[PDB]
Amino acid sequence: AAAAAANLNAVRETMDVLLEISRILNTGLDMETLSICVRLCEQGINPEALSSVIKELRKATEALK
Amino acid sequence: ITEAALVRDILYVFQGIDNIKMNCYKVENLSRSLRDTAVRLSELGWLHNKIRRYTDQRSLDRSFGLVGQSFCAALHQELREYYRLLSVLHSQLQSLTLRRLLVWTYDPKIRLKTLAALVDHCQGRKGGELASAVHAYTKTGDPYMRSLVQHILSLVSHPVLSFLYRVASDP
Amino acid sequence: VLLQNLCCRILGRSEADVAQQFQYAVRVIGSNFAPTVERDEFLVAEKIKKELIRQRREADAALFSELHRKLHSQGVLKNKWSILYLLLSL
Amino acid sequence: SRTFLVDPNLDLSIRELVHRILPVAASYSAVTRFIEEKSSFEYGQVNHALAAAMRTLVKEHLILVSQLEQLHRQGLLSLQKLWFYIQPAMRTMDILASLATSVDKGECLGGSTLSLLHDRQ
Amino acid sequence: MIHELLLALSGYPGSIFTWNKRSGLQVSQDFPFLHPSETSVLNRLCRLGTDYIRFTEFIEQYTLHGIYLRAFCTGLDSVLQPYRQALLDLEQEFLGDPHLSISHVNYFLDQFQLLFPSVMVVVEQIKSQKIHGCQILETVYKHSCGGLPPV
Repeated sequence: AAAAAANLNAVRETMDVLLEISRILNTGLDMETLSICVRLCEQGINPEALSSVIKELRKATEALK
Repeated sequence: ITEAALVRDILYVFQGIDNIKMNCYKVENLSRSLRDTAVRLSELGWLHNKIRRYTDQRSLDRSFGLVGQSFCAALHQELREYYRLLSVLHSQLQSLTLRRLLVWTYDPKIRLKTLAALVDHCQGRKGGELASAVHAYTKTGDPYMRSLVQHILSLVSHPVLSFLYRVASDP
Repeated sequence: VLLQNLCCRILGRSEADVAQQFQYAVRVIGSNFAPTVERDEFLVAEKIKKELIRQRREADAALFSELHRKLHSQGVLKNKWSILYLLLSL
Repeated sequence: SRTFLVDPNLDLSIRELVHRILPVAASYSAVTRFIEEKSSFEYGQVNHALAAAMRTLVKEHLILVSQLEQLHRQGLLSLQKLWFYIQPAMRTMDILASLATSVDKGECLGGSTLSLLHDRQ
Repeated sequence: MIHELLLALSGYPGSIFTWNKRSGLQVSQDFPFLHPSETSVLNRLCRLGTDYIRFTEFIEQYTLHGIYLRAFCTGLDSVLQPYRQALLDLEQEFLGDPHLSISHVNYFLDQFQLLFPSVMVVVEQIKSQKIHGCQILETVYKHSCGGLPPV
């Protein structure tokens, strides 16, 4: 109806602002990957643990390239 | 009187506009733990007046020279930024408290400490004699001040190096 | 199942292909699930401003303050500390 | 050298622990007065940069008090829990409150303020 | 009240912002809804509106005659263009988030507040000394060697 379309707008905003904080900080993330890391952080997950993973899978994708 | 109400008035005393009224900003009840922190915070706004009066009293008369303008027009680029900080602080008041302000405004308690004491050391100096009294503030060593004043000197000494690349004259 | 989508986004592969990495991701995430530090969005905010100021980018440090309020304005996010703690690390 | 007063009518099971937290405040009221004074030019180009680098730690001590009040609203901050949180601050603000009282005892400026930092986690 | 002000800064006075033929734009008196401390910053903000009104009134009046006076006003609107354009923007920012106060609106003017004052006496010297003819191309030039970069 309406309250189901007002929520899809307030999420496209926040997902557009977090993409600005992401580029001025020069994280290699992009709009597709960043939506995965946000969902995870909503359920409650150690960002000291989740960031060690991303700092590793990006560190192994080079040995294969 | 709620703590939030104090956070509402302080964001104005940072500019000159007055519970907190106008040399200390005597506040006039509330608990002693609140009045003390307001007093120091309110006084930072008072400094902003002393630096505003100079860039307004001398922006009036047309007999201040060509150097006294590049100085009075370089105390404004160091004030728009102080107006950007007040912008950000106001958007969060809709959370921040007194003890949270002290860390936010601990640095602009120094830049508003050098500028408010740089306009008193050079009061009656016009022309090059002013570009020689804002250079006697560089022999300080403090890496935060010597890298601020050594920028205002790079603007004030631009008109002087404009005559030179082109000394009291007699009509 | 959601951890396996991540390993397929970062590494471009299918879940039948990449299974050594996903074996390493269950090792780290698991046994480290519970949050270890007290959660507050205030402290994490004053560290993303302190970081964008340190890069002479003082204009984006006051834009974040306007984007962090909108997150509270809408109200579809339960844990706002976590997602910021992560975006700051990357 | 600051002295404090607590309460005539308070639980003894508190006052003995209050006097265990204050030595980080009294050791702080002597650092913030060292900054606002030894910043005067008539003290050399060393007693200045010593007061500047001694200010960044005061900034990080003000953040540690902010994160406690925001954690105090949820009530998760018991008095016993406080005595453990400030321990990194009770050791640092105990070092600086000893230099700021040993640089002003014997008037030092210039090299003699750079020797004391070489004899003194 | 925001959209009310952004018109008062455009040249349209109303009940909240009365107009006086001698002094200039100013707030009428205390208002209960708003705080009693803002009654100052607005008065500091109107010191800018008075300039634009006294500008556009002179621009329209064309007053003295001569092409060099016609062209001066013709050009005087060009320098005054970024003022208008920067004012249209304020409404857009307020249309987005409804948490912006007068503080931010006052902050946005910034450059216009330190420009109009220095470009106000240039007009006053003309209307007070009957500067007729090409002599304008010096009276404006003698003030072109000012220190203020914006001017």
